Amino acid sequence: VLRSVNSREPSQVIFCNRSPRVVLPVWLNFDGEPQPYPTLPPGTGRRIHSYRGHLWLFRDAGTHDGLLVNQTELFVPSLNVDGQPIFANITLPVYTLKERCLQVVRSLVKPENYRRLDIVRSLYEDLEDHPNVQKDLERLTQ
Amino acid sequence: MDVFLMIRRHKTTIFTDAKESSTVFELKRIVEGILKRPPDEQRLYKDDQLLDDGKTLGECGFTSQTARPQAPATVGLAFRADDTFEALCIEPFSSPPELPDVMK
Amino acid sequence: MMYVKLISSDGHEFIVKREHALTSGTIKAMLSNEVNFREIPSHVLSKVCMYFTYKVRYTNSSTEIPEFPIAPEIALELLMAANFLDC
Ligand SMILES: Cc1ncsc1-c1ccc(CNC(=O)[C@@H]2C[C@@H](O)CN2C(=O)[C@@H](NC(=O)C2(C#N)CC2)C(C)(C)C)cc1
Repeated sequence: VLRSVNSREPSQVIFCNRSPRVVLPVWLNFDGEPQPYPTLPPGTGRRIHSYRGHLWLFRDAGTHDGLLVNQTELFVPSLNVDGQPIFANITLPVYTLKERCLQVVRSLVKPENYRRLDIVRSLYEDLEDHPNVQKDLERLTQ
Repeated sequence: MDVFLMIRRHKTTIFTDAKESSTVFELKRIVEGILKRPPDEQRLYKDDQLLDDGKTLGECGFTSQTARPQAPATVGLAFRADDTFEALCIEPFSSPPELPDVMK
Repeated sequence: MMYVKLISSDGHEFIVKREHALTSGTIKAMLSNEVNFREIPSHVLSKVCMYFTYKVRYTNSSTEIPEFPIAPEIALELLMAANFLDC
């Protein structure tokens, strides 16, 4: 259901990483599979060639935490007016306090040891249920 | 520009914001609204330094890039009982326990 | 402006805008002007209040968003408070 359209009309884009994370761009191909692209260090930019109708999302390359692009989940290159490229502004979301705590705890505890933590069973489940692109593709497809 | 503050006395801590261009006296009026004590019964401090009423929060070093929403600057508060002012006392927050083994 | 008072397990009294404390559905039910938290100490509840200020400031704003900082020593306890308060 969620997939790029094989339009064949070029569209130049600037990927601008305004987050403190290492960024992984992901293109959804014509069969809807996620294809990973080269990463962007924090604060850096890249001029890239894409196409109208194509779909992109953006993640933390290390943890897969979700990121926003022009204030939303998905980015679709549009028609270039006057030769100017489209701007893709990649930023941190305002995570809930709970999700931000889970990030920090995941980054300090090896996954084999989550069960040793002195917390209620459902938080162990929340820790093991880490961010992942397929999971989100289901949800967004809904 | 907004500055984000904790105003602290004893075991009391107020979270609020104010303009960089606003005055010390104006902050006392805020405190007055919340704790019901007039400006003449209040002293405000930055660390150990007493603050003058007519000076801006900016002049006294509270700037938008140091007094941040997620990490606000502390302003000390002392009250006058009867004739004289108590000394500045700010109760520290609790200590975190040791990191569990699995987090080391 | 309307304020409420949130009190930690060790007796620290935090005074925040009512709008900000309603960030939490659990706090909303405990009010509906003071709330006592018997399980949350001051080194955790102070950070909770800082999150309210951060969320309200940076929700729906295009000015680049900075990372909300959490020291390793307080992370486990803050997680449990966040789960209880649903925030
Ligand atoms: C250098 C870099 N850093 C971070 S991302 C990045 C980077 C590196 C290389 C590219 C090259 N462009 C592409 O791969 C674009 C992106 C996406 O729109 C798909 N794509 C294509 O060229 C795709 N081509 C096409 O759809 C068409 C062709 N040809 C039919 C028009 C294919 C070859 C992957 C099927 C784009 C971005």
